Amino acid sequence: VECDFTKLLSGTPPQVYNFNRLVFTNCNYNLTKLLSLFMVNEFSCDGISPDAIARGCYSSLTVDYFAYPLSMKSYMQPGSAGVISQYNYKQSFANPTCRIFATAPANLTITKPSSYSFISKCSRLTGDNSHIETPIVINPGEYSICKNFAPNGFSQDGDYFTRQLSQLEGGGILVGVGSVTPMTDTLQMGFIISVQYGTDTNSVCPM
Amino acid sequence: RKTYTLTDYLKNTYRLKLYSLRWISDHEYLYKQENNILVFNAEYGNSSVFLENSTFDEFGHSINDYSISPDGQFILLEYNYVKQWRHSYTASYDIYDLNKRQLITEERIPNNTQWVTWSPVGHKLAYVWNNDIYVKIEPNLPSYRITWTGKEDIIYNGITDWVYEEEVFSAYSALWWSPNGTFLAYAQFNDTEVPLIEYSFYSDESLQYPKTVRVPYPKAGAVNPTVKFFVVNTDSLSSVTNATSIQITAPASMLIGDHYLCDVTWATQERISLQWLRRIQNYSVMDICDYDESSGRWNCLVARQHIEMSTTGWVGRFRPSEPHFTLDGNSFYKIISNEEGYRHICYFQIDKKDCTFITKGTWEVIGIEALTSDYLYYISNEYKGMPGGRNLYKIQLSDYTKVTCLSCELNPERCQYYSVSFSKEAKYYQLRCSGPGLPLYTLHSSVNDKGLRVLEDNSALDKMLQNVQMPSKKLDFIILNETKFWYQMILPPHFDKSKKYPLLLDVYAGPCSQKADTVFRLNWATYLASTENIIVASFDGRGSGYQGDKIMHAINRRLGTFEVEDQIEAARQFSKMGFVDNKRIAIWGWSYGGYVTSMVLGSGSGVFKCGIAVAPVSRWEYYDSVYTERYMGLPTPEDNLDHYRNSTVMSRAENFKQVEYLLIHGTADDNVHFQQSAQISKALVDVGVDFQAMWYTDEDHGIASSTAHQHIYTHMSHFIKQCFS
Amino acid sequence: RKTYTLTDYLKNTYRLKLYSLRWISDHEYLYKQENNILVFNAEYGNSSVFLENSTFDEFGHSINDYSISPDGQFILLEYNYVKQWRHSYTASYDIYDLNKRQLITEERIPNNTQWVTWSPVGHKLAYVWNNDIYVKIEPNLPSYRITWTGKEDIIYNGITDWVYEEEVFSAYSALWWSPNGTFLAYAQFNDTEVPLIEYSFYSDESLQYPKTVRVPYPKAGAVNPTVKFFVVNTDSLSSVTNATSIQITAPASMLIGDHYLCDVTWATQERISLQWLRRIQNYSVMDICDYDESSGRWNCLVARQHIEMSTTGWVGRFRPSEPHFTLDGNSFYKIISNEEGYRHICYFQIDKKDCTFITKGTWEVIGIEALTSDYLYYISNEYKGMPGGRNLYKIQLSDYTKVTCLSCELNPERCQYYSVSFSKEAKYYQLRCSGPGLPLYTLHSSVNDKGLRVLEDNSALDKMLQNVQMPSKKLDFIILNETKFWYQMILPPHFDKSKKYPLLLDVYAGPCSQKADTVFRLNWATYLASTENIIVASFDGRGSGYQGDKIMHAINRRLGTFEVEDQIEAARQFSKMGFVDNKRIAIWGWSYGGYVTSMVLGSGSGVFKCGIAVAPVSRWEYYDSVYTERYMGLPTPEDNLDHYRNSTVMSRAENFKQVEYLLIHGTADDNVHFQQSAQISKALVDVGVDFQAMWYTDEDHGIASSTAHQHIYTHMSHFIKQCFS
Ligand SMILES: *[C@@H]1O[C@H](CO)[C@@H](O[C@@H]2O[C@H](CO)[C@@H](O)[C@H](O)[C@H]2NC(C)=O)[C@H](O)[C@H]1NC(C)=O
Ligand SMILES: *[C@@H]1O[C@H](CO)[C@@H](O[C@@H]2O[C@H](CO)[C@@H](O)[C@H](O)[C@H]2NC(C)=O)[C@H](O)[C@H]1NC(C)=O
Ligand SMILES: *[C@@H]1O[C@H](CO)[C@@H](O[C@@H]2O[C@H](CO)[C@@H](O)[C@H](O)[C@H]2NC(C)=O)[C@H](O)[C@H]1NC(C)=O
Ligand SMILES: *[C@@H]1O[C@H](CO)[C@@H](O)[C@H](O)[C@H]1NC(C)=O
Ligand SMILES: *[C@@H]1O[C@H](CO)[C@@H](O)[C@H](O)[C@H]1NC(C)=O
Ligand SMILES: *[C@@H]1O[C@H](CO)[C@@H](O)[C@H](O)[C@H]1NC(C)=O
Ligand SMILES: *[C@@H]1O[C@H](CO)[C@@H](O)[C@H](O)[C@H]1NC(C)=O
Ligand SMILES: *[C@@H]1O[C@H](CO)[C@@H](O)[C@H](O)[C@H]1NC(C)=O
Ligand SMILES: *[C@@H]1O[C@H](CO)[C@@H](O)[C@H](O)[C@H]1NC(C)=O
Ligand SMILES: *[C@@H]1O[C@H](CO)[C@@H](O)[C@H](O)[C@H]1NC(C)=O
Repeated sequence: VECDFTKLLSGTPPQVYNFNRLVFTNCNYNLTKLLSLFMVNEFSCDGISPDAIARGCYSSLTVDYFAYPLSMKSYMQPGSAGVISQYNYKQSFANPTCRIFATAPANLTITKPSSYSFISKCSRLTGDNSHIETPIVINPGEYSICKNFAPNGFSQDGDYFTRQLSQLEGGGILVGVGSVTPMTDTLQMGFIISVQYGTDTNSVCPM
Repeated sequence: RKTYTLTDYLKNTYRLKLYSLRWISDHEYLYKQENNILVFNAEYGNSSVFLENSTFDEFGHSINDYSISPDGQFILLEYNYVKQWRHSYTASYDIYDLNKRQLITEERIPNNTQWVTWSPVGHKLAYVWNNDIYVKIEPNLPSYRITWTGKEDIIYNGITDWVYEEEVFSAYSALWWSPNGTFLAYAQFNDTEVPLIEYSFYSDESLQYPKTVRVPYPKAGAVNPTVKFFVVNTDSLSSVTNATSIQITAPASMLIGDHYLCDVTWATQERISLQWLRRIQNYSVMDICDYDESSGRWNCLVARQHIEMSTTGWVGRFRPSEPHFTLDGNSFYKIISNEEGYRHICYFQIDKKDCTFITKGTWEVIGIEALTSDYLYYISNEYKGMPGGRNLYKIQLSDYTKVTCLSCELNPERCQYYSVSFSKEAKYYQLRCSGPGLPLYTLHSSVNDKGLRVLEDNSALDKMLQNVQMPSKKLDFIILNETKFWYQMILPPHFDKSKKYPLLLDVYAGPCSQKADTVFRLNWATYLASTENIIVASFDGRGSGYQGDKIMHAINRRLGTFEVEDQIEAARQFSKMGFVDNKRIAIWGWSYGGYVTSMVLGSGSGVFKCGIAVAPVSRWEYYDSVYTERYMGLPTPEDNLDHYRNSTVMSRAENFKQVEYLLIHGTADDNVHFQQSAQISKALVDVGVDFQAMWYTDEDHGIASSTAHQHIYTHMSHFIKQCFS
Repeated sequence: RKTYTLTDYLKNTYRLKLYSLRWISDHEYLYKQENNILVFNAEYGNSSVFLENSTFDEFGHSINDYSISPDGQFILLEYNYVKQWRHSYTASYDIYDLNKRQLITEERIPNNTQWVTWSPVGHKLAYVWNNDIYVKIEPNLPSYRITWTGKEDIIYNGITDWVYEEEVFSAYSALWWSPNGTFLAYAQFNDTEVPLIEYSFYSDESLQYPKTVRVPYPKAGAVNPTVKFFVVNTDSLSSVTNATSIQITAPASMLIGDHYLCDVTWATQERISLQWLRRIQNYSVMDICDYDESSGRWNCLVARQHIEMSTTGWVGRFRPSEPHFTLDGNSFYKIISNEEGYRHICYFQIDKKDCTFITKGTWEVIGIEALTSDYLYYISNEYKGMPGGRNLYKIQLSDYTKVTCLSCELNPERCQYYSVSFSKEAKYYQLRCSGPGLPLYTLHSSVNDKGLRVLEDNSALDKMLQNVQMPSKKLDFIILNETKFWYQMILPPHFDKSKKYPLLLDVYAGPCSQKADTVFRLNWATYLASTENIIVASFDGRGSGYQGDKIMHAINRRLGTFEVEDQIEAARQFSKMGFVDNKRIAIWGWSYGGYVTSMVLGSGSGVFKCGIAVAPVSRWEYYDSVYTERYMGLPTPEDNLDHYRNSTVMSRAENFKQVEYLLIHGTADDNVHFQQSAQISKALVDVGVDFQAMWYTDEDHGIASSTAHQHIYTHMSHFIKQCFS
């Protein structure tokens, strides 16, 4: 049994908000293969950070890969309150995880998306005249409520979407705005890997 | 003695001189004598020469206009001027160095360009050619391209389409420069789905097949153009890379439906203040956005949004007013309506929702002309409680209870209507007057409000007019059940209260319109009163705009109801006066005096003998969305379809049998289409009402061609003379 | 007594009864009484009900018209009639079986059908739907498609386009049936390169955006359509195989340039007579054109072509005439111009170039009505030397010297203007009368020339009109340097030559126009003469037809010179009579009459005081190619351009300062576009002339909708009474 790593570079990567959360159970993994396949631009794993996570055993392994421009690495660094960490994605420092960046040349089998996208404004309009605008921050590890307007990706920068949330969601209109960075010449990938210790279910182990 | 004849009017025999100047610096301005651009020194007035009369720059191309560079090293010369709409045109521009004396012949501005402007300081040009924006950092240097997505009649980059130009902006330019000129901010309008209006242009005796003119025109309730706002950094333009623009999105309270962009204003050199309007023009959000050096974007914060609601009607006199920021950029002064319903200046902080009104009373401020560090200058109709008079005041920013009138006691008998032009840094200002007497221009020093000199006294015209019989003018009020409503009468020469006089009643009756003010004029009414001995009265009923938000907002969602009955009651009140002949009473107006005239004649009152409707509005669903939806809402069965269908001229056609009607319209009209008059005429033919009609070929809304402007008034002055026997 | 009033004219208080019958055999015709279709035996007069008023059995659609199958076993029922042009329209049809009792619901004719016709013998139907021809052998059975190339405004299969329908064919049907109904001959048109005219048709009141009407309209000198001729054998049709249409190509004399098809006619059951004409309408060639049994093609010999030319003018009155073939088909009769210029009847043979004149004199033959094996029946203006009258004659084909007039002396002091309808085989004929008296219909026998009975003598109108004060009518001539030209005057009741009367000069002055005829009319001139005591005169000068080709062709290539001058001289000689008031003289027209009115009023003559020009012509380069290029040639510098520019109304706009001019035009006009008045108005404005205008929105050339028809004439009546005070 092996922890299939083909899926990370399979097909077109998604945007930052619509990440594909990933899980491994009772398998065998080799992070060095991913490191060799992808030329790493920056490496800032925090917490346990044993210069890598390829020797410890875990109950499960989580990957939160997305396609991100290297220009914006700072917003997703810890202790930021930018648009990315508010409406797009915030790293879950409550549990063992860390941060990985890389880029992809033409030698790889990966297909570039149309363009890089991220959410700029995700608000809740309430009150008569729809006047109070109350931003919806996102808890770490959770999809934004504004993801579903354009899951695959945003067409152009400056898209004004809208939806009326049900009484369960809290009520009021939900306005989502997306931003589109023009596509870079070379493709880039950003990974956030989460590792979880099993007290009595420590199955996933390195080869 | 003579009188004021139709020849004296159509030929401009008596011509009012102007004094138009351009403040290039804090103490110097550029007047223009015979053909010479002369630079004047404000404090002394000694007038050295800037450019001699020898204008053979292109040697044959007549220079339509010029635009000196802010630094003064270049002059922009325009020619080949072709007009499109009221504010639109295309021309050709050539630059001419003043440091050298050589016309620039390299990297020229293309022949058919729509709008060209200089930077506020320095020498940069931004021009719109074929719906695209170009920048020239140096006049003799190849241009840079910013927008590649411009198409004719679909997408406008840096210029406005018909509807925004006509109503939302009242200008053809949608590109704005930073106080440096570092950034250039422009708007993109998208007319993909707005329906087109098609009319015929015959265009010559030689053109065998008449042309069809197709304009993107949203009629009331139709699809409406979208807006995108971008800001581009001019200081980082290069040939190797196509330019990048940063888009600024509207606040999410505007993104839930359809919205406009009604104002753009720069606060600091890194802070732009955008101001949006919801399609139902009850709501408006003003957004202060700060350029972020690290991000490179423009962050529009939520805590700085200033929302203005109008519960009893639309917001703004015609659109929400612009801020007047301070030097620091952390506060601004804006004219908003107070609790009593009178529009006054209230002092805002950037990051605080509340503001503090600094002026109050039973009057309205019209504009904030200039904001000095220690003073604020504004135009108000406070003086003597006359809504039809404007004056200039200053208010101390340290103490708001110290207000001085800088233009109240200069010449009370001759000037009561003022407009000011302020120098840079507000150290000098020119007082342009058009009050009861002849216009009078003076220059003043702002240091201690000294009166320097009289630039233009209009003394030649005074001597010319001392030998003609000129009409008087009366400006008084009548009371309607509690309130004060102001009217005016152009009284004939040697007016006698015992004699009976015919009455013609000039109408606009537009929402937020002043028709009884103190401005001096020489127009068709002067002919009527002088030669024909006809009283030409104008009335301010409900819906007028400088008397409060209780008078102006009374016609909210009720166009054609109070505007029309107030004029009939005004005519009845005038008839109660001894001098008006009740049998000969007529009404007329230009398109909204036209709408109101048609509605008044088709009402069965019996007051008016006859009426002239010029380019009238017929049905409010034939008109553009920005104007009509402001005052009436959407033509849907939920919102206001009932009064959209109950306020038509056509459904009043059976009462036109007691009236004499003259219906005039230009067949190439783009604003109030020929469809209006065609559908009026069809509705009066279908019921058997006799009337007179006249079409003007190839003419737009404001019939202005010298031959046609001479023809229409000669036709109308014959119809009136036939009415009044 | 009372007088004819605008109420009596515009409401048709006094009506003329008409006996519209429809022959179906040698001795039976169908007349529609109250709602029943009757059958009358012509020898005795007894009647029987062919179809009782069961037309309400459908009850879902009102029956606009009906068409009985020639044998008499079916009938078509029109409904949903919609008018396109003067002759074009669309309607939906139903077939009612007159044999069982039952209305056919199997394979019904489509809703938006354009043309439908019955085969001359049998019950076969050919109809046009979406510019395509379908043939129904049996009404029960489905239809076989003939043409697959039909397209909207591009290819017209079996119907005419605008220009051919309006000028050339004067009909919407471009398909012809063989005498037995064996062959179906049709014409295909191609408007690919013909330029389009565009005008605004607004709507009823409830349309937000006006729509644009685009019609393929060739103007003088522009690209014309292209025509093709085909003949089909309908007996050999089958559902499995598409039909085969055999083209008949135009003769080599026509293929060199641009040509017209101007006539089709079936000589024998297998011999067609196509008549072609050139764009330079001086030269026409007829193609007596046969069918081969073995080949199946229509080879069409050169020895049987007949060339007609015109050195002085154009071929035909409005078109080349039509051959009246002999039964065997080896001979035919036709009206062509002699060496003296007058039009008379030629006996031709298909194989000989010469024709023999069987009629000759200083008169013309208006038409050949019936041709039998022993006699030829024709309508002529020979009697009394008056071109106004039209009586009926016959000639013995064996002895051409024997001429008998069948209608000269029937009722000489009451009938002088006759029309005749002939039964099949010319056994009985109905002589329609409209001359100097109330119309009179009578049925006659061809065997002995005896009056069987009086069908409709209009006896109730002769009793109603003895209570009204009715105008007279004068018809005489005036000599212009050698020649007598005929005029008419509708004199006021109780006319007295001692007193002076106004004069309105009704004008058409078109080429080949009879205006001083003998017909009895009840129209606006009857109003004017009866109520307003105005004289309404008409005159026939140079260019008027039916008096020879010297008068008719006098205006060749010089349209707008002799027509105008003859009208002015006629007005002068009227004014120099003892009963015309010199000051009050006017002139008006609806067409080429409007052109002549404008060019007479703006000529500086000084005779006239006033004038109305309804739907006038201004330039000949704005009008269609067929009409203008027949009388004026092409507008090219080498042929005729000096006179396409030198005879226009707008070139005389400075002479309108001496007259009062009313200009009326309907804004949706296909024939004489609104452009031609919209540029007269512009030229009048540009020079400073005050004129009165009026537009009738959505109205067409013949403003005839009831409300618009009353408005136009009440407006014109007011204008005339104002001119004459
Ligand atoms: C201007 O607006 C039109 C319509 O609002 C935009 O055209 C649309 O483009 C999207 C993009 O795929 C299509 O799915 C739609 O079908 C288009 N609508 C049409 C053609 O009516 C157009 O992109 C806009 N132009 C800009 C933003 O520059
Ligand atoms: C900047 O972007 C524009 C995008 O429109 C480029 O212009 C287009 O270039 C492509 C070639 O890749 C052409 O096929 C298009 O026709 C161009 N558009 C127009 C409107 O002409 C432009 O080349 C880019 N600039 C640079 C320096 O790369
Ligand atoms: C107005 O112009 C001055 C220079 O003429 C600008 O000064 C520089 O602005 C940039 C930002 O674009 C800063 O990064 C530099 O530090 C400034 N100082 C320099 C280059 O010496 C000034 O910022 C401009 N105002 C703006 C852009 O609002
Ligand atoms: C006016 O005079 C002052 C000195 O009195 C001089 O400095 C200034 O340049 C003069 N202005 C002009 C426009 O020449
Ligand atoms: C420009 O030069 C002088 C200025 O004093 C004078 O002749 C006139 O104003 C101008 N000359 C011409 C030819 O316009
Ligand atoms: C404008 O047109 C003229 C004449 O066609 C030409 O000489 C000139 O170079 C053009 N200028 C530009 C900037 O295209
Ligand atoms: C403005 O109009 C809308 C719709 O007519 C209404 O709901 C609202 O209460 C009005 N006032 C404000 C302040 O929005
Ligand atoms: C014509 O239209 C009517 C509806 O008005 C429909 O009932 C009928 O079937 C149609 N006839 C044909 C032949 O399509
Ligand atoms: C009609 O005309 C066009 C262009 O003149 C030509 O291409 C075509 O062959 C013609 N005939 C048709 C469409 O049957
Ligand atoms: C053109 O002018 C007059 C009238 O306009 C006409 O009589 C004359 O014969 C014409 N002459 C030429 C050279 O076309």
